[PDB]
Amino acid sequence: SHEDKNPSIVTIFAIWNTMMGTSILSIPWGIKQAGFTLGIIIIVLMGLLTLYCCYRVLKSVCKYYFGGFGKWSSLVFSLVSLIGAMVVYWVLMSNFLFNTGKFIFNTERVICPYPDEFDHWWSKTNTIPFYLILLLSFFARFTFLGTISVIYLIFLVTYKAIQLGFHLEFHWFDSSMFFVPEFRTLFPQLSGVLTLAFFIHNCIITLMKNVRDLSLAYLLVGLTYLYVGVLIFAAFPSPPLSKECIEPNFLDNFPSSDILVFVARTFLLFQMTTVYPLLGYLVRVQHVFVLNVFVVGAGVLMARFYPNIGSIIRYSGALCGLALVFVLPSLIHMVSLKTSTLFHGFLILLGVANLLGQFFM
Amino acid sequence: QIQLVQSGPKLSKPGATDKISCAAGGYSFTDYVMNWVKASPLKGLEWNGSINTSNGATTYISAFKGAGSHSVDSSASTAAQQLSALKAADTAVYFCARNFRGNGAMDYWGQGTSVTVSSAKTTAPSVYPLEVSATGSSVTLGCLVKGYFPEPCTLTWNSGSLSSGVHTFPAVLASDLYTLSSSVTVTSSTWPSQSITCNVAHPASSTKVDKKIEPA
Amino acid sequence: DILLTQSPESLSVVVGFYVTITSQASNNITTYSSFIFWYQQKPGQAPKLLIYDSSTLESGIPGRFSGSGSGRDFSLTIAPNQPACGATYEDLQVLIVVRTFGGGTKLEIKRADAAPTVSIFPPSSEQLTSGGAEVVCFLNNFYPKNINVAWKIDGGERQNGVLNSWTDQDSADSTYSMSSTLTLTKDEYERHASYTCEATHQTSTSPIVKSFNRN
Repeated sequence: SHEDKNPSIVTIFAIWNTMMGTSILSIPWGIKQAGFTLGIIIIVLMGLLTLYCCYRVLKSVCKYYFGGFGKWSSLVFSLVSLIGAMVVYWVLMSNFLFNTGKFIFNTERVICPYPDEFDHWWSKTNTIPFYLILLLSFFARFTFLGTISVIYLIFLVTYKAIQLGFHLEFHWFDSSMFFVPEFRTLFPQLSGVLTLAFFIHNCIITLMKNVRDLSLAYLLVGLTYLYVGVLIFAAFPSPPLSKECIEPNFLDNFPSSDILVFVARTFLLFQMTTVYPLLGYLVRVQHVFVLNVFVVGAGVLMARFYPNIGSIIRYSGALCGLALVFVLPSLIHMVSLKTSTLFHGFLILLGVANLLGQFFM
Repeated sequence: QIQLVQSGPKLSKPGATDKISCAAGGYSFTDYVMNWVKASPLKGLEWNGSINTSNGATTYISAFKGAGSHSVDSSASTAAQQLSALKAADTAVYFCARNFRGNGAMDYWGQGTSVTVSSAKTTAPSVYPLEVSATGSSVTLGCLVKGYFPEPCTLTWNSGSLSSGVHTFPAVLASDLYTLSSSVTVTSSTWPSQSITCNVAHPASSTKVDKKIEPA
Repeated sequence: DILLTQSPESLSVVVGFYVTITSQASNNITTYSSFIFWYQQKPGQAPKLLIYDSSTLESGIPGRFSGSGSGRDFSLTIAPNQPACGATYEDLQVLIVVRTFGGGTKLEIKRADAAPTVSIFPPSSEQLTSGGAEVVCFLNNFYPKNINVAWKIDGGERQNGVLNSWTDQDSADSTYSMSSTLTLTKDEYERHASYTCEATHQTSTSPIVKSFNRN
């Protein structure tokens, strides 16, 4: 899921299911942060840009160009993707467990959650039974739950919008209580999410080991993201509520007991649990269980103090995407050329303004 | 303790403007919406426009686009509404309220600002004590406050100690002047044997006057 | 714009009885749950939120306030009526961009009939020395609201220059009160000796007259 001998058809499907998962949950919040129109433009451009940079990786441990400050540099940012994704897995399993359990303790609504006797909200009650498992892998036997979750999840989103979905108005640069402008100054926040959502570069080399294939793959992936993003942003009941209410996990804009969402949450919980341990084998392959309890400890700590899917994904994606998606594939190519220079520097500059634009707040 | 405290009564001259404030203590200001509402003679409540402070996004009713102007001060956690070029029909009571998106309605309100739109100039009141005219059981004695403008006029008996048996009748206009009266009924045991005073305050003319009720 | 039509206009319920205010909306105010709200407003005081989302009770409100309704028709019910409920009640819709209220319902608590404690007051000398003289006349704590005061100056029913004010219904007594100030000049006040404050009401067929002579 997330970031990381084939007859083209299964190649595209595989690239799709790999990039699909809990990544799709933050798209509505991203559009909201940029404005509707400006967000749609960003999704397309960022789809196209990451495709070029994934092409570039295909044309290339590499990094002999730099050596030392290159071999290590690829590792840290590849580590940023991995350990950063192990954190957001921890948070989302907590929320989904919490609602999956709170549901089974003995609802068509939309909620603007008040930002922060049943004591069922604990991220520690899962570290105890879930930390040894990454010391061991076999968990890849359950990749079908990835599609099952994505299948049911998409079914969920369509069913919802059919029920309540005709609310749009176009305040272009002004604001209304219920509607956000179409062009909002927080447009960088959308870009950061997309970098981590559009990232397979760390493993596209091994994935394509089995180019028309890639273009259809990101197109299918890119169009998959645009669907959910627009339905949830449009169908958000906007005369009664407001589109500023869109939570970074849009399943959190729904109550503790949406049965359909609970099915989706239970499915997402099923899938998500069968994929975290792999990242533990993935992180260490990149001599006690100290590192390996370190990432486990990082998950638990994050969910108890700062649990915003939106901030985490945008910062990590822009960070590891600074190098692994923007500059380095452009540096690899330009040096390998022993008008185009200006274009590729502009790509370098976007990766810079990506990170710097996340600090501007 | 959620508290919304608005501005003081205003006497704006026809064609002028005023700004009404609403200082909010007791909750995180941005986690809620500030609305404004208008109440005009006895019955008739009108929505008036409203603003989500987090994204500064106001939304008005058409009827009031061009009179009301919403704004908020995120540091002072206050809300302000400007009313522009007023007429007689704008003499109303303006309320401030609080909304969370949809999970409710307007739960906590404001005390209310009473705007009086008129050109009659502020005149200060004449307090006359109403002595009793014979007595038997219990004596009601009164106090007549005559000839004042604008209407915020505060009358207490015995500086507030005497809260019971009071009837503070509402004001009426006669020839651009108000008159207010109040009665207090106490026991033949308690008067004239104790001191009873009519305390009148017209903040608008900086008038504070006390008037003791005497037998002649 | 959703037009909300609230009935009754004015309602009278006996103490201890049931009051059923009703609301009807032009359009649909249900989004995924109903978005009408009921409010209470006593005189001179800010509105108070009774029932939100048509049928949910706000923290602190007595359970005697109940709400029902969906879609187009809604009703508010105060199951045991109390004199602290003598107010005007409105309804609010929060669903569409132009928010609208209702006609209002003025609830009057019917209590046992009570007669006025009528008291007459001669002009304060502090006024006669400033010129002018008015005869105030308090009629306090009575029920029902309707009452007639006939100022008579030497018997002659003088109805020119009388000025009245009524109180809203008491939150505890459920009574009303009125002040009739008959204003004259200092000159015209000393042209007559009798000043009577003749008050008629449901309680007495014979008016309750409080009078004085200038000497």
